[PDB]
Amino acid sequence: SKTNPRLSSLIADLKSAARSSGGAVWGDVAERLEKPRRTHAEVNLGRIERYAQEDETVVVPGKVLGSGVLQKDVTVAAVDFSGTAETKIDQVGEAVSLEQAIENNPEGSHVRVIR
Amino acid sequence: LDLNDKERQLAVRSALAATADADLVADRGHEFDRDEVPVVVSDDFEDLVKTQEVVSLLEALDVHADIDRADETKIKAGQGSARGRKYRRPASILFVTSDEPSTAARNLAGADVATASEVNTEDLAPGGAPGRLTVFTESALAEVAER
Amino acid sequence: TSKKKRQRGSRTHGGGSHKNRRGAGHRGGRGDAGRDKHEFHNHEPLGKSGFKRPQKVQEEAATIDVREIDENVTLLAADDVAEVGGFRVDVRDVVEEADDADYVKVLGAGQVRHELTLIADDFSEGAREKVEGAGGSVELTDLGEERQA
RNA sequence: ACUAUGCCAGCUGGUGGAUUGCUCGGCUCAGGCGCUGAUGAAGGACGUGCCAAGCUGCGAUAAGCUGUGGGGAGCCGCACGGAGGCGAAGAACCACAGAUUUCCGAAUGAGAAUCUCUCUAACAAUUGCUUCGCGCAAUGAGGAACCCCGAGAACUGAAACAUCUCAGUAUCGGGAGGAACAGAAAACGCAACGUGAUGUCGUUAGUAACCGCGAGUGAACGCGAUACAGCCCAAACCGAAGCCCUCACGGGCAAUGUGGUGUCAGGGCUACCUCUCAUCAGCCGACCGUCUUCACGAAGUCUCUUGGAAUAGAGCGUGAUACAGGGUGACAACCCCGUACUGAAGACCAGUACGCUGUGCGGUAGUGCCAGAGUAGCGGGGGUUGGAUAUCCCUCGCGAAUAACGCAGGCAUCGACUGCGAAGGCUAAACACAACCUGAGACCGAUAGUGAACAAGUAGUGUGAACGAACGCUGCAAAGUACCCUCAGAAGGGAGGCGAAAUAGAGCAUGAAAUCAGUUGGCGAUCGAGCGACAGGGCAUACAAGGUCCCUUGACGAAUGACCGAGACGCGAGUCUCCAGUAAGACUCACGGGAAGCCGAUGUUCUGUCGUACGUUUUGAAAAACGAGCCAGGGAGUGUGUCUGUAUGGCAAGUCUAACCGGAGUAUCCGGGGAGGCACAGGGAAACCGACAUGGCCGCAGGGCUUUGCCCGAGGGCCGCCGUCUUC
RNA sequence: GAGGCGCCCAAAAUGAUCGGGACUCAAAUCCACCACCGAGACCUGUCCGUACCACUCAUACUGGUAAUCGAGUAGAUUGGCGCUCUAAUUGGAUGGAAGCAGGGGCGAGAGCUCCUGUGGACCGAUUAGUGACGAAAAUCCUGGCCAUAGUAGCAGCGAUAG
RNA sequence: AAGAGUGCAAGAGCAAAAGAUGACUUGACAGUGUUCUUCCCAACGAGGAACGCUGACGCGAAAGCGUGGUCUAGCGAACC
Ligand SMILES: [Cl-]
Ligand SMILES: [Cl-]
Ligand SMILES: [Cl-]
Ligand SMILES: [Cl-]
Ligand SMILES: [Cl-]
Ligand SMILES: [Cl-]
Ligand SMILES: [Cl-]
Ligand SMILES: [Cl-]
Ligand SMILES: [K+]
Ligand SMILES: [K+]
Ligand SMILES: [Mg+2]
Ligand SMILES: [Mg+2]
Ligand SMILES: [Mg+2]
Ligand SMILES: [Mg+2]
Ligand SMILES: [Mg+2]
Ligand SMILES: [Mg+2]
Ligand SMILES: [Mg+2]
Ligand SMILES: [Mg+2]
Ligand SMILES: [Mg+2]
Ligand SMILES: [Mg+2]
Ligand SMILES: [Mg+2]
Ligand SMILES: [Mg+2]
Ligand SMILES: [Mg+2]
Ligand SMILES: [Mg+2]
Ligand SMILES: [Mg+2]
Ligand SMILES: [Mg+2]
Ligand SMILES: [Mg+2]
Ligand SMILES: [Mg+2]
Ligand SMILES: [Mg+2]
Ligand SMILES: [Mg+2]
Ligand SMILES: [Mg+2]
Ligand SMILES: [Mg+2]
Ligand SMILES: [Mg+2]
Ligand SMILES: [Mg+2]
Ligand SMILES: [Mg+2]
Ligand SMILES: [Mg+2]
Ligand code: NA
Ligand code: NA
Ligand code: NA
Ligand code: NA
Ligand code: NA
Ligand code: NA
Ligand code: NA
Ligand code: NA
Ligand code: NA
Ligand code: NA
Ligand code: NA
Ligand code: NA
Ligand code: NA
Ligand code: NA
Ligand code: NA
Ligand code: NA
Ligand code: NA
Ligand code: NA
Ligand code: NA
Ligand code: NA
Ligand code: NA
Ligand code: NA
Ligand code: NA
Ligand code: NA
Ligand code: NA
Repeated sequence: SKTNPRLSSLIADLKSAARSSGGAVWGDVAERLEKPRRTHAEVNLGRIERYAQEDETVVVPGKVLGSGVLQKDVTVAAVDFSGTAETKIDQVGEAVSLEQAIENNPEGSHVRVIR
Repeated sequence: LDLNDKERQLAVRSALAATADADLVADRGHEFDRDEVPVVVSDDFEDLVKTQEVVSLLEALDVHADIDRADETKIKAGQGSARGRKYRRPASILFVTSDEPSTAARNLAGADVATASEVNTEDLAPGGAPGRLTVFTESALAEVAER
Repeated sequence: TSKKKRQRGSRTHGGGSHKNRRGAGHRGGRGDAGRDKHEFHNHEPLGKSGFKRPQKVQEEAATIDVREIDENVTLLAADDVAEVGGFRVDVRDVVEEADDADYVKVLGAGQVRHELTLIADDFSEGAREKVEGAGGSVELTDLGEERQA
C-alpha cells in the first residue's frame, strides 16, 4: 500500500507512542495516515488561526499549506508543511514535525486536532 | 514514462545523500575498506591519463576491491545473447569530476564516469539501488551542492 | 495481481453469458445512439437555447478579490508603495494575466484589515465599501473613468 | 503349471518431429542519402563455363577486357569434384574511371507472342527553331512511397433511413522533383499609437462554426517555436540603341516593339538636392559539421589438475584514452578480427556562406502621364467547406471604376475610420517518403518472425486477371567407413575401421506425445459398461532421491458407554434400581518382541461405498440437444485519444510544461523553455453584475478538568447570512 | 340402524409384477407397545481457513473468542503460482547447463524440488520492470498418427483372349 | 334521509346541500411555489391533482367561498 518508507516509519512510531505513553491522539493520527492519501488533511493557515489556542499544540494528520494569515503564537505539528507555510508559521510561532511532537510529548497531552 | 522535474530532482539529491552513508554503500554490495564515504579527491585527479595510475590511487585508498568485485562477467541465461546482450557485470565505482569525465578511470571494470553538472540518478543508484561507492573530485563535490 | 491478470480460465472475463460482448447491440448502438429513445436517461434534453455574441466584441475582465490583496500587503510592501499606517497598490501590477485582459476589476470577497489606497479600472460596490470602511480609498484609473461613458 | 483373441502400465527398438539450445532471416526504430531514360532506361528474352541443370555475374570481348590507386601469395563465384590452368611480367580481391554491352522492351523505318522485311533507308508520332534538309533540339517510359492537378463510390455509423456519416476515404485519369506545393498582402482585425511573405511543429480547441440542431462534423486570427529573403514584368517616358544560330562569312528574329527605363520605399516626366549604400546581373568559392569507408593500434597463449579439445578449476603474471561486439575444438580485455586514441579519403552540406566585379540607393517641389476586364461586382443552377444571410470552386446570364479610383475589416446599403492594391511572373531555408548506405533493439526465434532464414514470388493452380506453399542443425577435424564374408547386386546385411561420442553415418544435435514391433509385471476365454475418488486386500519391486510399519503388555483417555450378577416391575417383547459414568473408548506415547518387498510409494488386480464424461445451450443434459478420431504445436481484453473514478507519489494557492533551444556520457540524460492548460468566483441567453479569511446551535474523534459528570470541541450535521438570474 | 375389511362393476397391443425374491394367526391391514439399524445432521479430540480480540512496526510470532463463522452459477473484491526478455544485487555449469524419460520428497493448490538414465552447452535466485504470458473444447488451424483393413477397387461396357 | 337531481361509463360524494329556483358575477384571473400523482415499494418526461403564497377581482352582514364543472377519463417532446 504505502510506498514512502518514511511515511511508514512515522506511522509505526506514532503507534508505539500511543501504545506505551497512552497518547490516543497518536493512534488516531496513525489511523488517518493509514487511510488513503485522498483523505489526509490539507489545511491552510486561516483554519489554524481560527481554531488554535496558545499552549495547545495544533496537530494536523496531513499537510499544512500557506493560504491565509496566522497571527497566533502556536506550535503546529504536521506530517509536512509547504515551504511557504513553514515560513509564515515560524515567524509568529513554531512549525514542527510529528516525529518531534512524539518526542516532546509521547503522552499527547494538550493538543488539538485540526483538518 | 513522464516524471515531474521536482520529483526527479528530489531523487537526484536523495541518491547523492545515499553515497555518504557507508552502511548503505556496503549494503548495496560494494567492496571496500574505510569509514568515510564518499571518497573525495584532489582536482589533479582530472589530469591523470593512465588507467594504472588510477589503480594505484584506488589501492592506496583501500577502495580497489570493488573493481575486483566488478571484474568478472556473467554470461546471461536466455536469448538476449542472440540480440547482443550476452554479457553483464556488477557496477563498481562512480567517478564524478568537474571539467570532463575521466578517460583514465573509465575502462576500469564496472566503473562509470560522470560530471557534477549532469550526473544523474542512474549514475548514483544503478538499477535504482541507492548507495553507490563514489569518488568525487573536490570541485565536483562542491558543484554537486546546488543540483 | 490485477483483475485483468485473473481472467484466464474464467471463459467470460466478467461479461456474464457468452452471448454478451458482441457488437454495438450490447451498448444500444454506437456512441450516443438512442439518447432520445431507449437511452434518454441522464442526457441533456434536446434543443436549442440562447445566442452567442461574436468572440471579438466580448471583453474579458481580469479580477481579484480584496481578500487576496489584503492578505498579502506585507509581502507586497517589499515591492509596492507603503505610505501613510497605510498601503498604496496599483492593482494592475498585482494581477496575473492583466495585459491579456481588457481591464482590471477589484471585487469584494473577504475582509480588509488595513488602510488601502487601491488603483484599478473598476470596482464592485462591495469592494468600494470595504476599502473605505477600513479607512482607505479607491482610485479609478483614467481607463476606469472612460468606462463611465 | 496351462489362456488363445485381449486389457492396463512399463522396458528395448522404431515411427514421429515436439522440446531445449543455436541463428546466415525477419520485424521495427533512427541517422545519412536520393532521381533514371531516344547517348535507348527500368523490365524481360536468349545466350555465356573444360565438363554447367539452378542461382549469381556478365553480353558474341559474354563468372569477363583496359587504366590508375589499394591489396597481397595466392587464385580459377555460390560449389569442398575430375582434369587443367593463372599468378613475382604482382594474379585473386576492393575502389574509381574507361571498353565491350545480342534480341524484345517508351521502342521510334515497317510488320511480328523476343522474330522478320527493304530503296543499307528510316528521331515513328507530336512539336519548337529552321539554311525549310529531321539540319539543330524537345516529348514519350521507369521509380519504394512521398508530392501536385483532375474523376470519385459503397459496405458502415445514425442501433431502420433519405440530408448527414463512412469520405473527398478506396479506386480511377493526368503529371513533377529529390523533395513537391506554397510564398512577399487588394493580408490580419488580441481594433491597435498594433502585427508584417510562405510552409511546418506545439498550442489556441473539440473553442467559434455546421447538423433529421439527431448522430455526428469542426477551423482561424493570435501565441511559443523551426527556418528566414526578398525580388522580376506589363505600362507611362525612350524607340532599334536588341536577341538567336555560325569559328567566320553569312543567315534568322524584331515597329503587331527587340532592347533601355520601371515596379507602393509607387513609378514616369520637368526643375532641383544628394549618394555609390539597396537591388539586380556576374566571378571566385570554402571551413566546420554530418554520413560512409580506410590506415595504425597495448597486454599470457606460462605451471598443475580435468578433458577428445582449456575459452574450466587452482596458482603466477600483464595491458587499459582499449573491460563494445565477434571468432577460435567449453565461461578469452592480454590467442585472431576488432575496440579507445590519433590520422587519411569520398559523399552531402554547396556552386551555398564569405569575398569580389559591374550597376547605382535616396530626398524636395510641380504634373488628373502610367499602373493587368468578361475582371470587381450582381443574378439563375450546382458542388464543396466549420464557414453559419459571413468558405472555396464550377456552370449559364448580366456587368463597373480608373488612384481625384478601387478592394477588405465574417448580413445588405450610405457615411466615417483603419488596412490594403486583385484581375502578370519568379523565389533559397525549416517539413514528406524510404528506393539506396549505415547504425540500433525490455521485438520474433524456423507452425514464430516477411508469403519467403532453404530452388521464394521458387514448386505448383487458373484461359486470364490472379493465386501460391513446405523444406534450417554430422563432426574438433571428413578422419564421410579400407579390407573380408554374404548377395542378382555401385543395394541391403554380417564382420571390421574412424571418432570423446556413430543410439553423431548422411533431411545425420537433442529426439516428447499420439502410436507400432518385441518383451516384463498384473488380470484373463462364467461374465457387465463414465474407465474413477476414498478405504481395504493380493501379486509385482536393484540402488538412489522417502523410513517407516506390525504384535503382546502398560500409560494417557473426549463424546459415548456395557455384559454378568443382585433387587423390583410388566399379560408380553422387555424395563427400572444398584454394580457405574465403572470396564470399554479414537489419537499419541513408553518397555519388550518382530518385519527389509519390510512400511510408505509405484504398476496391476480384487473387495466395499459412492458414481449415467467433459464443455456448451437450457427452466430442466447421461441425453435420442450441440462439439471433438487421437496426440503435439498454434489459437481470443490490444493501441491511440478523450472522459470519469481509484491507489500510490511530488509540489501546493498553485501546478505542469508542449514544440523547441543549449550541454553532454549524444534516442538515455543535465540545464533551459510557462506558449498554453487546469485550479484560484460565481450567476446570467445576453447586456451586465459580482460572494462567509465564520454570526448561532448540535455534536463524533481527540484534548482538557477537581471524572462518571462538566469544559473546549477540527472534521461532520442544522441554521443564518452573502453573489447572481428571474422578480410591481 | 351403524361401522371395519374384502368381493363384483374391471378390455390393449415384444415378457407378468409390490425395486425383485417371495409373503397368508404375514413379510398384508388397523389399534397399541418393545428393542434395534440407519447421514457430512447433533455431540466430541486434533488440525486448516476466515472474521474479530490482546500484544506488535507487522497474526511476522504468541495467546484468546465464533451456540450466534465455513454450500454456491452470473458477478463484485483480494492474496498467490507459472512463462519471456530488461535492469540491479547475487549464484550454478564439461568434476556435466537446458531439454527429455523413469522415479523420490514438499505445497490445499497453481506449482517447487531432488535421484537415476539420456543429453552435451548453457542455466538460475531475489528485487524492480516488461509483455506476441498459461487451452480440453471454437463442424477451431497445421503437422503427425491409430482403428477402419490386408477390407473396397484392380469383374460388369457387343472389343469376355489366350 | 334521499330511491330525485347533480352534462357523459362505472364506482363514490351530497338535503337549512354539492340538488332546485331567482339574482348578481367572470376565480375558467396573472405571477410563483409546496406536495402527491404519473412511476406503490423505487429512478423517469408531458400531463393531472391537492394545498399555499404574491397581485388583482366577484359575491356575502360576516366568518367565508371562488386555484372552472362534486370526485376519479377528455391528452402531446425537440426543431420550425
Ligand atoms: Cl483550509
Ligand atoms: Cl490564543
Ligand atoms: Cl456570448
Ligand atoms: Cl497581430
Ligand atoms: Cl494426536
Ligand atoms: Cl508409559
Ligand atoms: Cl479482460
Ligand atoms: Cl496462496
Ligand atoms: K517541507
Ligand atoms: K514556386
Ligand atoms: Mg529459456
Ligand atoms: Mg449505452
Ligand atoms: Mg500567458
Ligand atoms: Mg519496331
Ligand atoms: Mg444504420
Ligand atoms: Mg446509409
Ligand atoms: Mg435518429
Ligand atoms: Mg467532413
Ligand atoms: Mg482569422
Ligand atoms: Mg528590365
Ligand atoms: Mg459535404
Ligand atoms: Mg514461415
Ligand atoms: Mg475460372
Ligand atoms: Mg538425431
Ligand atoms: Mg474361467
Ligand atoms: Mg427447451
Ligand atoms: Mg500450447
Ligand atoms: Mg462459501
Ligand atoms: Mg538480490
Ligand atoms: Mg474451456
Ligand atoms: Mg488433421
Ligand atoms: Mg468391413
Ligand atoms: Mg472370346
Ligand atoms: Mg376539478
Ligand atoms: Mg373541485
Ligand atoms: Mg419533426
Ligand atoms: Na463485469
Ligand atoms: Na462473451
Ligand atoms: Na448507445
Ligand atoms: Na423520446
Ligand atoms: Na498577446
Ligand atoms: Na540515396
Ligand atoms: Na550452372
Ligand atoms: Na553492362
Ligand atoms: Na528524339
Ligand atoms: Na526537319
Ligand atoms: Na444499425
Ligand atoms: Na437495413
Ligand atoms: Na444534416
Ligand atoms: Na454563380
Ligand atoms: Na481587412
Ligand atoms: Na521449419
Ligand atoms: Na495394491
Ligand atoms: Na452449445
Ligand atoms: Na453435458
Ligand atoms: Na434424452
Ligand atoms: Na480420419
Ligand atoms: Na493470448
Ligand atoms: Na503560464
Ligand atoms: Na463465483
Ligand atoms: Na408533473
